[PDB]
Amino acid sequence: ATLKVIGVGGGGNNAVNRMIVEFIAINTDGQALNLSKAESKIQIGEKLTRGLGAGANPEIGKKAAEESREQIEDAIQGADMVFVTSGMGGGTGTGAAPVVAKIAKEMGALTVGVVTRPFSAAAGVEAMKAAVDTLIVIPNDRLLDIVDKSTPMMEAFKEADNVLRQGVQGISDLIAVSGEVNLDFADVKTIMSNQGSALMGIGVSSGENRAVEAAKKAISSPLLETSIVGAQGVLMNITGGESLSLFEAQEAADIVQDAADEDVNMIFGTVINPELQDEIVVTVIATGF
Repeated sequence: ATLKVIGVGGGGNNAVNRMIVEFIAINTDGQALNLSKAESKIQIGEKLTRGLGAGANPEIGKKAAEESREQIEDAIQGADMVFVTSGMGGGTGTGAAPVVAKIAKEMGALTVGVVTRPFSAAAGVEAMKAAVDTLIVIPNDRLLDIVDKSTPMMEAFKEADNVLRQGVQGISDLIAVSGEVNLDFADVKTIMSNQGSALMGIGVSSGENRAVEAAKKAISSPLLETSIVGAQGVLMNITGGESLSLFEAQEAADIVQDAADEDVNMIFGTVINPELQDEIVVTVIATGF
């Protein structure tokens, strides 16, 4: 399963540098690509921006990516999964990144929008959400977990992709959360569809306490904790390797069931996947707010 991680504009180029599975750096400003450690580098919109001073316009970023679509395709060629981020800070990349997402999706890569940028900015987030399979919000200091935990992460996004295709429990729209994120239930509504939106908490753990640890993590964020209480329904999944016991599975199931309403309809699922080793991953999707 080939994963390709793509940072776009100033913030994504730094994100990718921090992270250095294959990496691609994309920028409308060619100068910044001289500071890139990524093996694959793409200047986008060279003809569009020729002679211009460097700029902050997202629309330029967007039109630059459409001009360069062909070169982006070749670089992404052969990816099963694509992470796209513009990282921190604003610029052309917030315009460019959703196009890069859309391009990958149409090559049939499962496509995750990764948002490290604080918001309630949202101009960009709204557009990324429109363009991607699943959108994940993760804190900037935690960015490394997406590439360290890439295997459990990808199982989480595959589940999120599957819920959305089959409209499970009526879910037409979804945002994933990992780690402790600065959003409350507002900041979220204004950017999400009004019926059948959902929230996916994700947590990943290894070693001694791994099952209870991972379940607590998936519900730990401000967004998940406030929204499990109201939830009309909850989809939970735990995925582990050959070593995942019924004990671990039942224990994690318990922890989630308690946070949820006594009257919630919970779907509970358990997967033994030898691909995971000693890692386990728990996903919690609340819906019906």
